[PDB]
Amino acid sequence: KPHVNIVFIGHVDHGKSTTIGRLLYDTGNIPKFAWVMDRLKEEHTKFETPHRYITIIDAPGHRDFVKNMITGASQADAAVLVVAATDGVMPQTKEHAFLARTLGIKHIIVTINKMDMVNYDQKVFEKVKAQVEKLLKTLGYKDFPVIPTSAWNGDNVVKKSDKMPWYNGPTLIEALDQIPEPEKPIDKPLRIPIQDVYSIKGVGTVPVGRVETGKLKVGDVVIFEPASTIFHKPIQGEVKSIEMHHEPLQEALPGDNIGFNVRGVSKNDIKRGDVAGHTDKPPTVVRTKDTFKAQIIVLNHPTAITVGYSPVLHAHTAQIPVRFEQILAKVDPRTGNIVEENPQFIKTGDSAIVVLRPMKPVVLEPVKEIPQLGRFAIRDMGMTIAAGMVISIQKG
Ligand SMILES: Nc1nc2c(ncn2[C@@H]2O[C@H](COP(=O)(O)OP(=O)(O)O)[C@@H](O)[C@H]2O)c(=O)[nH]1
Repeated sequence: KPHVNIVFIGHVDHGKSTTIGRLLYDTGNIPKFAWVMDRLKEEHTKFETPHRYITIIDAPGHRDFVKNMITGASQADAAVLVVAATDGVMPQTKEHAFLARTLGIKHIIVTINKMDMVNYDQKVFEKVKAQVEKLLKTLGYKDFPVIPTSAWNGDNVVKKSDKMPWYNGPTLIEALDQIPEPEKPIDKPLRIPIQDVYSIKGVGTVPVGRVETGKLKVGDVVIFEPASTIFHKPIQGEVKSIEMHHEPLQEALPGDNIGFNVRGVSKNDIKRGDVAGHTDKPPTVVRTKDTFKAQIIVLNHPTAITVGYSPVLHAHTAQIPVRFEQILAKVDPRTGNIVEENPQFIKTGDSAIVVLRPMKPVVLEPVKEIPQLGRFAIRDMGMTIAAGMVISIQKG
């Protein structure tokens, strides 16, 4: 049985806790329902399905929810978006779906909860379903289940409802049982951030780095960025050999720290913070004429962060000066929800959505595409100011 991590999102009071509660209650996984729900409120929990081991890895409402999601300390394979049939899709529903998209969560399960409060009505479910479909289509999601539920009464969480014969789809627990296995780093495009560059006599130019994603084989042609962008010509060549622990390899996989000899590349053309990829799928370069959106959590700062702040960005093996161009939103670190648009400043403990401009070219990837190159730290004044994740890149 494959292990799978899930997170429950959705607007406050739409029924995330109750749904989790009901799941645990009906599968006999508790560590009257009303009593029990009280006890749970006061105090990771796993449960087992026929085909899956399921961990609820994190949840909106605790101190480090946004931090854990941003740093990748908490990582979900699927998100269950809870939407109340009474309220429908609210702004905070849209925000949370955007967050799931940003994190590269590919599988979404929607529950339309509190069906009992709208008399289990089909017309109501369909109206809300249509709102849910419009939002998730906007974000690129397709073929996700939309499940009418009453977390309080039990309908369609674990047991099939006798109150909604018009619904033919799966229950929540049946939808969780069908969460596809996580995509593997080996199947993402090759990326090798360069740690150091050596010249070995009789051999030539030998970069050293850890394969983060994809697979490097002897004979592959690799291209280096931002070296290629900086020098206005492709810095690339054939991989003649691979070594680890002073022994030959024919291929290198995610996690392998390797030396690789590249034909036709000069030692001076590549350095620390360059990244190797296939010419087919070259590492993305954010130039100084470009910008990028990021979600950050402010870990420490002596005063407050404002537009124009210019610290150092650290990602993979690179470091560059970066400028804060805009702060688009202040984000509650507990919920992941927006509490202010266009705030003037950000302080320790705040999360924010920011537009950053690299002051030197840098390889960055949106976390939704390649997370190993989409997470970064901000450093300044001898400390770690912020942890961040790349949302998107805007070319100039
Ligand atoms: N009638 C009804 N009440 C519900 C349902 N789901 C949650 N509630 C109640 O609505 C309130 C908010 O639910 P909660 O799980 O705390 O929401 P969260 O903030 O999303 O975790 C609580 O009083 C729940 O007991 C439901 O399906 N039907």
